[PDB]
Amino acid sequence: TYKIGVVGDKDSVSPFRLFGFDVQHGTTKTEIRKTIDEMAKNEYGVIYITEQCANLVPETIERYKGQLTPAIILIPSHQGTLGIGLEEIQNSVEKAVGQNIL
Amino acid sequence: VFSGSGLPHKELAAQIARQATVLDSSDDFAVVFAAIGITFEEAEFFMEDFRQTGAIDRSVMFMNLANDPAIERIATPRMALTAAEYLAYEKGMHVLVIMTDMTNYAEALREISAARREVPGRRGYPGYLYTNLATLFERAGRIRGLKGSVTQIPILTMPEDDKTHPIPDLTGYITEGQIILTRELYKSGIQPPIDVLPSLSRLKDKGTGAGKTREDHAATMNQLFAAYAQGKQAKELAVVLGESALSDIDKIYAKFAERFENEYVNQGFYTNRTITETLDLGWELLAMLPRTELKRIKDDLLDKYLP
Amino acid sequence: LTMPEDDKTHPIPDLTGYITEGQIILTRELYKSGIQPPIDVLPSLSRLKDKGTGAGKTREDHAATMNQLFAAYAQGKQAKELAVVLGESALSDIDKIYAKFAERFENEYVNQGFYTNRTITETLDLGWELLAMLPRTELKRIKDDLLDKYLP
Amino acid sequence: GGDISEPVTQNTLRVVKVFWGLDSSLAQKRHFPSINWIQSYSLYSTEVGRYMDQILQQDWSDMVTEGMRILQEEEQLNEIVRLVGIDSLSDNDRLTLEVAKSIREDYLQQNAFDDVDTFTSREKQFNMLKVILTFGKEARKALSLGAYFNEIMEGTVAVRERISRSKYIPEEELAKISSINEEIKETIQLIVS
Amino acid sequence: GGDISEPVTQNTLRVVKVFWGLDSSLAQKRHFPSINWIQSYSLYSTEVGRYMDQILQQDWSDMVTEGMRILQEEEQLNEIVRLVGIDSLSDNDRLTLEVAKSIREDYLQQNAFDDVDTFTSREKQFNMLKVILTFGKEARKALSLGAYFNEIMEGTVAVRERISRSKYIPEEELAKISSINEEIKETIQLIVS
Amino acid sequence: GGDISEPVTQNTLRVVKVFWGLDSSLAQKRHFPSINWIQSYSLYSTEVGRYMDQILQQDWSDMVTEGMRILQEEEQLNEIVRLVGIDSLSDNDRLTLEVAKSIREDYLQQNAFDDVDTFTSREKQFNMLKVILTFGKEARKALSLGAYFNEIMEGTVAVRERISRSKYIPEEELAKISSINEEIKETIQLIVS
Amino acid sequence: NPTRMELTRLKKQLTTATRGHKLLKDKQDELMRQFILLIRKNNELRQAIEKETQTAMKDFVLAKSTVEEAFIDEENVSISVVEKNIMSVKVPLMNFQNAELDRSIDGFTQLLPKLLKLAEVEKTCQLMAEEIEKTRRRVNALEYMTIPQLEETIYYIKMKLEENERAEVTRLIKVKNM
Repeated sequence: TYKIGVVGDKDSVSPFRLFGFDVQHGTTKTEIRKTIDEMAKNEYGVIYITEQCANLVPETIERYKGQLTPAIILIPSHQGTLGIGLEEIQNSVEKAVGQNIL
Repeated sequence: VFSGSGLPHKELAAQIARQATVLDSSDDFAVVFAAIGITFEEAEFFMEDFRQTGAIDRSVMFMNLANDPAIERIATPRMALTAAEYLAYEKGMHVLVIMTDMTNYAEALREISAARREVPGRRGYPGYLYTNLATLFERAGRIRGLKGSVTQIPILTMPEDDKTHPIPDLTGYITEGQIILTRELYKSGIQPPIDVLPSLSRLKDKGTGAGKTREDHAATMNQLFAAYAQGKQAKELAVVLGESALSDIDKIYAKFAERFENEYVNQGFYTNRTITETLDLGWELLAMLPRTELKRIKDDLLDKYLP
Repeated sequence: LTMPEDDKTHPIPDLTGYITEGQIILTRELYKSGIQPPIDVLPSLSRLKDKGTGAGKTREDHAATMNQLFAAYAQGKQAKELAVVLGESALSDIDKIYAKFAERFENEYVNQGFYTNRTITETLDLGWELLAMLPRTELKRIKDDLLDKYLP
Repeated sequence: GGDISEPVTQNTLRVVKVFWGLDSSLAQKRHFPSINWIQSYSLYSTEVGRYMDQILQQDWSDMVTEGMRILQEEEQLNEIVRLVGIDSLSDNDRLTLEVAKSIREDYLQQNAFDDVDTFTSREKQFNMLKVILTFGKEARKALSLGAYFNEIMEGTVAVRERISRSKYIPEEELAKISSINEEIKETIQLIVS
Repeated sequence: GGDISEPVTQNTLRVVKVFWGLDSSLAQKRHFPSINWIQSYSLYSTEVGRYMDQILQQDWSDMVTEGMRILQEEEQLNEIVRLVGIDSLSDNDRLTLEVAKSIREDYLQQNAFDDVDTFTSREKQFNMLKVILTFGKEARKALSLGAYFNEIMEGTVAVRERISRSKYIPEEELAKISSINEEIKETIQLIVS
Repeated sequence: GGDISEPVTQNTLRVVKVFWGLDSSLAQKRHFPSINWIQSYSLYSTEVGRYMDQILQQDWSDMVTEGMRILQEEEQLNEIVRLVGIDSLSDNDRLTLEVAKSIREDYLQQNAFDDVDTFTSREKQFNMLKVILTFGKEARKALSLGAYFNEIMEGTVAVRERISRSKYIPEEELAKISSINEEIKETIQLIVS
Repeated sequence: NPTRMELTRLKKQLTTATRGHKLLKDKQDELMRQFILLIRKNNELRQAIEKETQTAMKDFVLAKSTVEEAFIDEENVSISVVEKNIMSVKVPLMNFQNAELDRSIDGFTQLLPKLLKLAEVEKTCQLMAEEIEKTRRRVNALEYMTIPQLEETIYYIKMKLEENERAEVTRLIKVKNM
């Protein structure tokens, strides 16, 4: 039974620690760098990250995507998503089906 | 014409034989048709169609059947070209020589070669196959100071659809172009099933342009060919990585190439298109393309012909 | 005859097959696996077998079970190959049976030993024990006039 | 060009009873003797097998047949893996490949220039082959008891080395090979935990 | 070779116009005569077509061409079936599947040891091909008229079997076959309801 | 058949040091001269390389080597694109394809029937190649600065195109070709911001 | 290499590759159709939870607004991941084992069960996608590279073989003459 980590705004993702979610922060790509490696190498199961922070480092979601754990999941902020999470799903379709099934 | 077994090259032959003409000339054109080692029924097809359309009235036919002696087979195109050059250089005529099947000719030559204990060359054919073929195909051409000419369209079937086979390969080294028929187009009902991509005519420039054809012959050709290439390669992309891997500009080339085949190439074995009709249809297909991508054609031609 | 280079296209096995009514074929693949006699029934042929079979010569289920065993053995090899190309998971429960069938067909039916003499009764009843692996559903190349009588 | 289709080899194979087919691939892999164990044969195998069974009082013929069966099954597995890859092979077939790899590398390959490996006695051959097949059979049973292939390999690194360096064991200390059978069974069942 | 790339076969097909490809696969499915309708051809088809239309006063060439099209589509559709499943496909295509089935079983298949089936006259052939095709698109407009594919089938259990046994109807009582055509339309009409 | 294993080609390639392998697929793709840059070779390349470096007083042999390296790397990448698709390639490898494409389309291809393109002087050759290579170097160092392939590509339509017509630039007006080097560098810069 | 022995060998590899190409292509087909269903599930599962999570965070901001916030400066949650199979692929299974302030914190608990389901489904969709591409690669590697290699390596050998047969027979005719 391994841990869950969070990355996003402290105005956003702060009440997740009330559960016991390791909830850390960053702005540029280089702090989300390590937060994810910190959590991935510590054998975490799921990592929730706001698209505003995850946009910084698309580097990351794709390295860890083909792996069982952790599960890097794009969540939003107060004002919401950029749309990354839905087109990552959308792009998956157009290359595995060759047609949009939506 | 590089064809294959089961491919309608006999239909195309007859179609060329009766539709072929020189513009602005009256009764100075003739067709010499040579049939090599073909079956009885296949010979009757040609002979009847010739006299049915009246094409016999301007033609000379040398018919050699499959059950005829192999020496009579290898002699047939020589008989034809002799009558052809006679009409051309000594009577001043524009003669079009159509010969089929050249694969049957080569096999006959291979049979004689074996009968004379001769040393078998590549793939069993005579070492002198190239030279022997050259003594035939080089009989075509024009002479300085003489009215008339000998124009040859040899027709052959590529064994196993193999272009590297001695018969198409050596022919290709001798002749100037090649018209290729493919099973992909024939199974799609394209008549005639001509694939313009591997097909070529080396001298085409000497028979095109204003005064011969319209002034837009060269540009539209380059344009149609380049576009049909993209369309074909857009289609081969849609089958591999799906239809979502195609950009919007590649929507169009795909649809272009389809119309190009079903409307432009596919005309039917009994539709005689004049060159002015052909060129006109060419512009119509370019019309479905955005003008800003027609960079082979200059603005002067676009402003005059593009609808 | 011994086919040079184990090549069936060689003049000697090629011309002989033209004159003779079929052929029995021994493969190195079966030999190497301990199957003796290493007879590969799939390229093997007897062009006159339909004359020496049936009631009064053999039992009525001869020609019938022959066809079924031949079919199931081919489906067995296809199944075994499937479990390698795609894997364990792609196998149907009917596929795993066909695989197990061909394995038993080789090691129990074909592999009898060069000193084992089987009466055609013992052979036919053996071929039925092997078909018993398969659900009655699969044996569709036999009549069930015959099937209800001999199926284990 | 190693083309055995030629008359000399062909005429020779019609009268000889033993065919030791050498292969370029093995030779260029330093697999010596470079004997193609799929093309090679001996019409004496059955008779020698009876002799060996009597002399050793062991089921030797079974081991050779099983040894050759595994080597054949590897050949039938390789010809598929060559063009579809390693990915979909079930635990049973990878175990087969690992046993056949052991037969190849730990038993078939033999250095003529080595002092110990240049010659192997009849009783040393039996022990080496016994050990290799024993690992396969005991790891086969483990696989049947819910154990995973990679768990078995992970825990048999030590005992499989003894199998690899079994060929270099001196002729007077053959007990250092028979004991491997005990460790194999001992280590394998500990993996089922 | 058993395969027809052979020289004598190729040289034959050079000077002959007809090729009946006997299929050992079809005979294993009890499909007699086991002539493969995809690999077979006849360059006389068109000319014979004219002769037929002339002497029968019918559009026979059109029916044959359509009959072949159904068989052609069946090969492409069977491909889509084993890959996706029969439940997951269009009613139109599954109608084509049952018409192709009909052409195969009720028309193509033929016993040489049956008094009536061993010969089928030119007139009888027309009538038998008619009812099979007549069922086809009579059924199709039911579909296009808001009816469901399945329902048509239980409605036509009686008449489909009457089509299935057109082959067994004597030459004299030939009208018994053409009277199936009207039964089809009326049946479908009632099924549309 | 284009097969160069034949005696005359092989006997000629034994004594001559330059092999211009003409390709049919290039001919069909309207790629003239249809000289296969992968297969063709010149054993004078090293010596000419020194002659060039001395007469031009520039690192020409280094330029030719790099351009040729890009072309061979292109052929390796095209294999991968054929297998996994172009989308999977890193932005560095995607850049390589575009630089090579420019080498093929803007340099290797040459129309013998264009009054300007039919001949290209030694210094014009140099200026053209320097420009094309400069684009690659400026872009590749831009990627290390965190720039993406798509922005660099879409923000250089004007200047990459300018390279495409450089072949049609008159010999007198050479400056118009070498002036692109500064334009490329400054166009890249505004993309880096 | 143009021996008779390798021709017969390669000929069988062609059949093996042909069947292998088949099976891998039907597998790829069946993988995407299973992927079809799962990806549609993943899509509207995300679209839903994206609105719920965002709205939850916006209500918290209003609660956080009135606080300084020194007040929010101020359970051992964790998942158990057991490995399922969807066809060929390994797939994760995951389950969990002041007034308007806590209205927003009661406002972050609802998300957890649907957030974990999203993680489970989305990761599954990713793992299936990778298996498709791995399978696609091998289909392509076999169809474009391996089979055509075999196909006219064969063609080359058969014609080299017939080239030599015809060469040898021409030799023997001369030897008989001498």
